[PDB]
Amino acid sequence: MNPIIYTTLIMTVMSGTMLVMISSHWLLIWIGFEMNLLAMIPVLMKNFNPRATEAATKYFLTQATASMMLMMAIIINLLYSGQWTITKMFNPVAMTMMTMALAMKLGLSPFHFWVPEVTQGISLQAGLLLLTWQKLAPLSVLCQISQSINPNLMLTMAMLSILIGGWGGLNQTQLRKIMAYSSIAHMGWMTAVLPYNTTMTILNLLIYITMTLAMFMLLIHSSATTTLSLSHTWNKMPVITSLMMVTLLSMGGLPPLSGFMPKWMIIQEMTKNESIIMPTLMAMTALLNLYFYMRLAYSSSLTMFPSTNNMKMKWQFEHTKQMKLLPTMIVLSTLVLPMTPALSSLN
Amino acid sequence: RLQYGPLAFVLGERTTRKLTETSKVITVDGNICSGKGRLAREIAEKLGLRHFPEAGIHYADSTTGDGKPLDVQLSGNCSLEKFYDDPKSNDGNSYRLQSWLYASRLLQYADALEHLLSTGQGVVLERSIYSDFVFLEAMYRQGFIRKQCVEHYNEVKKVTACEYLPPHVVVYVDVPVPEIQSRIQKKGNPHEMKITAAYLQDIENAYKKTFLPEMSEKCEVLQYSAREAEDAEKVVEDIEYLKCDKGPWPDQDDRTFHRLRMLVQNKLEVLNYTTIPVYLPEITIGAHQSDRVFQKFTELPGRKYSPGYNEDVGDKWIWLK
Amino acid sequence: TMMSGRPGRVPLQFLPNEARSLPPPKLTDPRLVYMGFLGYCSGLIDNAIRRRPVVSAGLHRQLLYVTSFVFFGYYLLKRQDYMYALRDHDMFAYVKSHPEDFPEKDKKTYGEILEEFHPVR
Amino acid sequence: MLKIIIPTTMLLPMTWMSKHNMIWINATVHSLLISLISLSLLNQLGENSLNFSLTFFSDSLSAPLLVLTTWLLPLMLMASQSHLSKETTTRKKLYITMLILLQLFLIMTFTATELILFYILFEATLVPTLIIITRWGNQTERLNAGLYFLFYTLAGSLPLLVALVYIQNTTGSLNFLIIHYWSHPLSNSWSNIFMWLACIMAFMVKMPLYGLHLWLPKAHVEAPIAGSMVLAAVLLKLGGYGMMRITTILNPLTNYMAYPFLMLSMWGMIMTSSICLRQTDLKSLIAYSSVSHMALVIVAIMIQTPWSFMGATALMIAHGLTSSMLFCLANTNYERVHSRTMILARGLQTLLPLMATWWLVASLTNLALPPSINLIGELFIITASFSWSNITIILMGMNMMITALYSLYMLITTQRGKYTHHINNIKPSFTRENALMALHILPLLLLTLNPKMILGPLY
Amino acid sequence: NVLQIVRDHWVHILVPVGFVFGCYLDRRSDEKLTAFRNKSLLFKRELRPNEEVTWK
Amino acid sequence: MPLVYMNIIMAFAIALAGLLMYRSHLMSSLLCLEGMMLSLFIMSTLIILNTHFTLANMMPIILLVFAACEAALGLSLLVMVSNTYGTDYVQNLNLLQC
Amino acid sequence: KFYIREPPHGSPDWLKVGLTLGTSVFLWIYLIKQHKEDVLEYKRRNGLE
Ligand SMILES: CCCCCCCCCCCCCCCCCC(=O)OC[C@H](COP(=O)([O-])OCC(O)COP(=O)([O-])OC[C@@H](COC(=O)CCCCCCCCCCCCCCCCC)OC(=O)CCCCCCCCCCCCCCCCC)OC(=O)CCCCCCCCCCCCCCCCC
Ligand SMILES: CCCCCCCCCCCCCCCCC[C@@H](O)O[C@H](CO[C@H](O)CCCCCCCCCCCCCCC)COP(=O)(O)OCC[N+](C)(C)C
Ligand SMILES: CCCCCCCCCCCCCCCCCC(=O)OC[C@H](COP(=O)(O)OCCN)OC(=O)CCCCCCCCCCCCCCCCC
Ligand SMILES: Nc1ncnc2c1ncn2[C@@H]1O[C@H](COP(=O)(O)OP(=O)(O)O)[C@@H](O)[C@H]1O
Repeated sequence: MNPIIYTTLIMTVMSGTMLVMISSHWLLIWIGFEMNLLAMIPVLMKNFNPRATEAATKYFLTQATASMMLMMAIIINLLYSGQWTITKMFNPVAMTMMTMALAMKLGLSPFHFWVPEVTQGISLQAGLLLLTWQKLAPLSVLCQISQSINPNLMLTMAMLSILIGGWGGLNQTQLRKIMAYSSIAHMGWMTAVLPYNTTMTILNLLIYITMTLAMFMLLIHSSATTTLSLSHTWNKMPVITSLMMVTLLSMGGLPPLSGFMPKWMIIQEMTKNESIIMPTLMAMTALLNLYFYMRLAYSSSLTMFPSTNNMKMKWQFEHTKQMKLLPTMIVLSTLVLPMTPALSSLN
Repeated sequence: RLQYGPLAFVLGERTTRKLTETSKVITVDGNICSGKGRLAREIAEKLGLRHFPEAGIHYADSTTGDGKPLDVQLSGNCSLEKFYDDPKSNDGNSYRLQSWLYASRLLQYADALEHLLSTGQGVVLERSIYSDFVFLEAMYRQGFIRKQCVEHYNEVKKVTACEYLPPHVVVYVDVPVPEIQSRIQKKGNPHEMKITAAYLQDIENAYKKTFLPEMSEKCEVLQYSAREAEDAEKVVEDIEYLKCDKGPWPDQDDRTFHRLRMLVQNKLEVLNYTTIPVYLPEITIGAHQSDRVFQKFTELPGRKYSPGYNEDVGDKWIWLK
Repeated sequence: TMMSGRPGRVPLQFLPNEARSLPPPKLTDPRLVYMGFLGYCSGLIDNAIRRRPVVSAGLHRQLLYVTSFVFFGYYLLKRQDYMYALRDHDMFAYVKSHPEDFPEKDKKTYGEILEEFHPVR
Repeated sequence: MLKIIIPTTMLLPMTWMSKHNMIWINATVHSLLISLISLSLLNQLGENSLNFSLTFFSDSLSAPLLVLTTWLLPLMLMASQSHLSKETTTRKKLYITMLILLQLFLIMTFTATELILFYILFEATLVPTLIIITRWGNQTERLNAGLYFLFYTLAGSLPLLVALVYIQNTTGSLNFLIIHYWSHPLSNSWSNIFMWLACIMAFMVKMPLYGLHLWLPKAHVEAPIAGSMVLAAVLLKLGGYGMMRITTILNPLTNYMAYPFLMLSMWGMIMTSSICLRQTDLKSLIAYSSVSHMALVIVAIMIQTPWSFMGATALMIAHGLTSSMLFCLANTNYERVHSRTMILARGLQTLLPLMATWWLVASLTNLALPPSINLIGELFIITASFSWSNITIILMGMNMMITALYSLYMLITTQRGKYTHHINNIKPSFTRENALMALHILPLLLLTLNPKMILGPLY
Repeated sequence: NVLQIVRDHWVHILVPVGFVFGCYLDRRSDEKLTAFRNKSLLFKRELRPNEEVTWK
Repeated sequence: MPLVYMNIIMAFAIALAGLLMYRSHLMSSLLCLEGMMLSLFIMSTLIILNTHFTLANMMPIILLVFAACEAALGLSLLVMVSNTYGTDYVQNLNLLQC
Repeated sequence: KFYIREPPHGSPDWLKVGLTLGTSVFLWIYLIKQHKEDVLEYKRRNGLE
């Protein structure tokens, strides 16, 4: 792929997402979704191999089905109201269709399998862009249409996402599948808080995006896609492993790190609405995510795995490409708990 | 620009524009103690190409830091002399040496490709990663290494060498084994005097039966005897009058050259799969020894920081760099 | 969304004109000092990742890190203070304009209030 | 409190900027200076607490714990410099940094005036401890020990976070002064039962309660010496401090909800003493003794009388000092013979006399020997339990008998008898080890001399 | 020489200056809580001729 | 609502159920995906023509445009899969697991 | 000379160094001016000084 073509495809993905986030018309929002998917497929297929082709095929099928359901919901809403503006939807059936379509686009359970499948299939840069941006857009649509969300359906899908992400991440050994299940669990948390505070949804989105960017860029720096490949990083550049360890501790929600702020604020907000069982279950279930984060931390930094002999040549050579904003993402993902009241600025 | 990358590519730097149709990759091959080195020297100097001597141990030492070789405990952890003295060691010296030499040849091939794609000048290598496997088969058929070692070699070679361009010219110097042994005896080095005749025969069999048939399909192959290789004028004349348009180099484009140059200029991405988590007893190093040797390497003079930031080797202006 | 759609809200405005009447954060604000600390930590991590001397190398780069963090932190603190002041303004206005919903209650002393006593034995 | 907090955050850069051979010296000297500075918190008032600012306050309960933490840091530094001789400079500095961060978090925890900030800090204490255990433990089981410790603590504490945010929503504040002055009775309802359960269970897991204590032998046995010292001396006291703080708003539900916990504490005190009688590992014996003592502290807090709280505070301070000293002695023995088996090394009285004296004094303080503050606290708890009921005296007497039995069993096994013949690398005791023992033991005797400093606000 | 001693032993002032700064910040925090100074019913009194505040 | 809207919505539901139930071929599921957009086009134009929403008459054409863009994307992915495996069977898309 | 090949960071990139220092100085002076103007506007609006 030509660099000009790649940058124009990235620009087109961002253009689709921005069209979704600036449009006041359902047709224009659907157009933005379609443009985003159309420019996103080749990004997945950039490094051509059967795994990448299969991941792109599964992603295309899922997103096409979601777009069909979304346009059906738009049409049904138009039939009963004659309105194209994105507001509270006027038909419960259309609202259910839209909720299911946006949940499928996000990867909320039980629409999650494509997330680990595609994330394993595609490279690290593709997975980073996929997770971050393709969560960025449908959450914007949901925040706009939150006041008509069915709380029962939204919270059911959110709790399912949390449980399934925890269990899948428990089982996986592949780093990309681990990141995908982490994404599923975090999306569950965000959509669980969504029907109450879109501000808390946005706060969790920002913190999750920062932590995910830091983790993916650390993986790209170490060029490790498996647990054992990451187990050799301590013998080449031990600083990256320590930074990954503190980022993993933050992503598990351990105080006083940045990952505790979204969980804390969401639990507080849901408690304000007389919800106790759901916050307690969500808090207890995240211990699975913390467990497999800790298991990954044991293999990479807290213990020394055996290495090989060509690692001496690797010692002799130095990393060339410089990650952009990696130190900033590492600092923002661990040390911004004292800056919590800025969510009012986020309001 | 100021460094090759996508920005330079979109600015307009093109490898096809840089090339001058004399940019060829020539690899000279032969059995142990042949005239291949002198032939490569003569070919490189007559055609004006850059000569790359055979990538033995400490080649990476020569290309990094100061050119002086490092300690064997820190660079290679293997000994050709020990391989000659005790080929069937119980410490995996044979396959450690073989894998390290393959990695060194991979690094040298990456360096040669980078030089050709950045300067347009041809390169004459004294051996390549495509000829390296003959010593692997020679070790395997003599019982020096194991089938697991051979399988690991094959996996690494696949995932690494599948990404590079084969040489334009493969020049093989054919010398009979009795002549090889006579030259070895004349040289008088004891370790290579301990080389057996079957080990030399296995290398020639691997060259004749696999390497030469494989290279013939890809591009031109030139074979010379001792007398023919001694007269390099006719060899250079033969090279200058080679007609071939069946190689992948004519099929290469500007985007393919951009991808290849981005790959070869990144030395850590070249050696990415040389260290895969396959735990052979020959090549695996324990945690404690790994930590100690890494500490020693970091304690080496100009190795603690990046090249521009080592004060103990006379680097100034660090606080503004 | 609580304060989204508030009357008179100009879209895409980080700081409106009505925020100018609030006290700006001091330059020695502890929150600003913490933002500068975050910038310094980012510079140290950058040196560590690039394998330069962590404390000595790249003084200009570390200074730029600290300065950028302080700049964005000052503006972020201004916006946060404006939003909290706006929240208090709206709350007080609603309380004043709904007296039947927020009635004053007669204050009784603990000499009149009867509280059950639970012995600890 | 900033006059104590800031010097720790300055210990950090001093550690990272000192030379390679001076880190231990600088850290020890300045830790001792910070402890001396923190000795000024003991001047407390008889009416109320020391309210420095809106964020931090000190009380007759917080002051001895803060002084104990600040005094415990340099001893941990001494032990760590004992067992980390061959480490690299960067990793030595990282270990010192973990200790400094733990001390800072503990100080802020003990002085936090709100329950949510207290929760944040007392949960932040987990990360340095987990790193220390799972990184500088000697054996394989350190990973499992860290997992058990972390997950026990977090599964206990998350419902506490939910309860705290709920209480803030209901009452308007989590400030301790406000919740003490504006406290209202807790009616007998399922919701109040489960709120009480959330808070008490978090702190019980921190204590630990019997039946929720396996993580304690796991972590204490497998942690390094400094980690073992901090785990027993201070980190076990966060649960008791929290229970003595939260129980303000949990009345009168504590009269009826405390029965299962009291029964568990008493019976498990007996059971853990009996377990101590039959331990083939010295560190495990010390850990189970800690479990029994903290079970007695739980009994005191649950019966919740002015005589019980004073005993609880005194016993917490005494147990911290004694358990730290016992762990240090066992660690010196381990550094001799590289094994934790109790019966491996014998005749250590004839091989090392002054260490035998230190063992004798530590064991005499471990059992309640008058007039030690250990006995003061235990006797106050026993008297309060006697006023509570008159069979608690039977249980306490059984526990005291078993405590003396296993303490003297450990002493006789390790020190008396004849030495192992084939162990010939037991070098004479170091001045550093002797100084560590002296600094462990002398403050305990001085506290015995002046006992009103560790009897808490109820004095 | 003398320069090396200062070059090595300059970290011994960090904790003392931190203690001094902590005392200063404690004074700063105390001076913000002076809204009931000489206003409590228990300790209210008339100022001496040569004093402005009861405490600082 | 008249029965024509019922029939069009039922057609959309049938086409959606067809896509969610693969048999062997990816091409058949692509055809099922194309039919859903045909039903959407018909429903949208029936609604717009009945309410005389004059400016909305351009929406179905944009719908068709993005429909055939999706069809093009599916065909490209299908040719890549067929080159990889020799058949357009969805059973061969099993390298990645959940 | 030590390295066999001239390091990329052998000499400071004076353009980048000057731009970095200039950006830091510009941001600091702009922040000071902005704070002064904010204080003045706050006082003017609230009728303090
Ligand atoms: C200072 C206290 C900080 C407290 C926390 C604050 C937040 C974080 C700090 C910001 C980041 C700092 C830099 C990080 C990288 C450091 C790399 C390094 O080697 O550093 C050594 C470096 C000197 O060595 P060098 O010659 O430059 O290079 C040697 C090589 O780097 C030698 O490298 P190597 O090749 O030997 O590398 C191997 C090593 C590599 O290991 C590292 O690089 C460790 C550090 C990176 C890990 C992550 C750091 C934290 C990032 C944020 C995460 C949250 C932090 C808070 C967490 C709380 C809960 C735990 O890996 C291992 O040893 C592996 C085994 C251990 C793994 C398990 C433990 C992981 C612990 C993770 C948490 C650590 C928290 C504290 C970190 C303190 C770092 C100084 O010293 C420092 O960087 C010291 C810190 C800066 C001091 C500035 C002093 C200025 C002048 C005095 C100012 C006085 C106050 C001002 C007011 C006015 C007074 C008058
Ligand atoms: C007249 C000539 C002068 C004009 C001056 C310019 C006027 C302002 C121009 C603003 C830039 C131009 C537009 C560029 C995009 C605008 C983005 C921003 O300005 O908009 C604001 C948005 O501001 C950002 O949200 C605040 C960024 C806060 C970043 C931190 C988040 C808090 C994290 C908590 C932890 C903090 C850790 C420390 C961080 C370093 C509000 O816009 P709004 O239309 O209403 O948003 C609608 C969506 N809502 C309602 C749901 C919010
Ligand atoms: C709004 C701007 C956002 C960032 C835009 C730029 C991103 C790409 C560039 C930064 C890449 C990572 C930083 C390290 C680079 C190391 C290489 C180097 O030598 O860089 C030199 C550079 C100074 O170069 P110079 O051109 O002078 O920069 C000023 C602008 N002309 O040195 C530096 O640039 C180092 C200092 C960078 C400043 C920290 C990063 C931005 C922080 C902004 C404050 C907000 C923090 C939170 C950010 C997320 C939320 C907004
Ligand atoms: N893959 C390999 N395994 C073992 N030994 C090798 C390998 N490659 C080269 N060598 C050794 O390196 C030396 C290369 O020099 P040689 O082929 O004899 O040419 P010359 O006689 O010109 O030096 C030989 O002694 C050979 O044994």
